[PDB]
Amino acid sequence: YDICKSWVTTDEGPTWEFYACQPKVMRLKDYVKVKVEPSGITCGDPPERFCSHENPYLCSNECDASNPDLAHPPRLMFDKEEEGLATYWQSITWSRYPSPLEANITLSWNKTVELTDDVVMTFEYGRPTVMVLEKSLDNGRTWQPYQFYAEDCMEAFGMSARRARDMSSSSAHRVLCTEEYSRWEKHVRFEVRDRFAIFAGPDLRNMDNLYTRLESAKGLKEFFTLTDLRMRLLRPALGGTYVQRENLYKYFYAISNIEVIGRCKCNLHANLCSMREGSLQCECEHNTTGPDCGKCKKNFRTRSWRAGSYLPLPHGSPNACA
Ligand SMILES: *[C@@H]1O[C@H](CO)[C@@H](O)[C@H](O)[C@H]1NC(C)=O
Ligand SMILES: *[C@@H]1O[C@H](CO)[C@@H](O)[C@H](O)[C@H]1NC(C)=O
Ligand SMILES: [Ca+2]
Repeated sequence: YDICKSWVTTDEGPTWEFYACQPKVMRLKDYVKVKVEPSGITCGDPPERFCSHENPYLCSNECDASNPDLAHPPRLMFDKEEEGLATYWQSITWSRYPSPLEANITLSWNKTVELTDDVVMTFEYGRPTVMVLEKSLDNGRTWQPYQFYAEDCMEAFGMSARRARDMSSSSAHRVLCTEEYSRWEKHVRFEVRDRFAIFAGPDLRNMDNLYTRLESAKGLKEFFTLTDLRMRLLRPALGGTYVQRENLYKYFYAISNIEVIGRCKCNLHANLCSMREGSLQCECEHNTTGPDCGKCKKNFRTRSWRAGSYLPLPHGSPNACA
């Protein structure tokens, strides 16, 4: 689905032929607007000591937001790292214990995007005991749970622990709770590739079946769609025991990387998506308009707008505006 139109030779002469088309897969973290809340959740204002791997007993490592060499701003979750040098955002220590240590990390695209691979969240001082990943489809006006993470899913959310890998073709779009990334390894994953594998096989060689279901199965493609993601961090790493009240300088969130892989949502009417008026927008084909090619162009409204289709394989139906 790389081609929107092609100049073909028929029994009547040369014409333009139209196909369902999709833009390229991007490094979505490159287009992210980050916001970390609440105010003052990020270490270093005022300067604060913490326990690091190098100094785990004297705990004299300092986070100071006014010193570039000692600051951990949110921008460090999205930079290009050099070998042996992981850079990370860092929260305040759990000095307010038993008050919960909570951080809301919001990722905004101001464009509907489609996940094509796993969401990978990389932690430096242990992965959370409790975290919820949420998604928005209307630019943060509304939020819905997308994935739950807990060391104990039943204790945290009252949900049975399940894997995306254990789902059937009728439940590939189900929001699950998992213990795989929290149970006492830096990566927390939101399993996209495993959900494709339900339809395409674990080798992803049955692409035909996946394109067929992305079309025929209700809410399947919308499941991979979003304008925003939010990581609600609820409880930090506990090291497999109860909180050590004598040393709270030990507990904090440290995130070196958030990898988000996918393409713009162009309703199968565009193979190009780029920055237009300061935000990602589709370069619409098929006589369509709007940022997602969701509407017909002004002088092309003889028929009601339809999205393009992956079907019939391999090029699908363009379902152009007339
Ligand atoms: C996180 O966002 C939720 C609303 O989605 C809000 O109720 C909660 O208080 C926020 N947490 C913090 C620590 O700000
Ligand atoms: C969102 O993108 C639209 C264009 O699609 C733009 O007009 C609008 O100003 C953007 N909003 C923000 C907050 O960037
Ligand atoms: Ca980093």
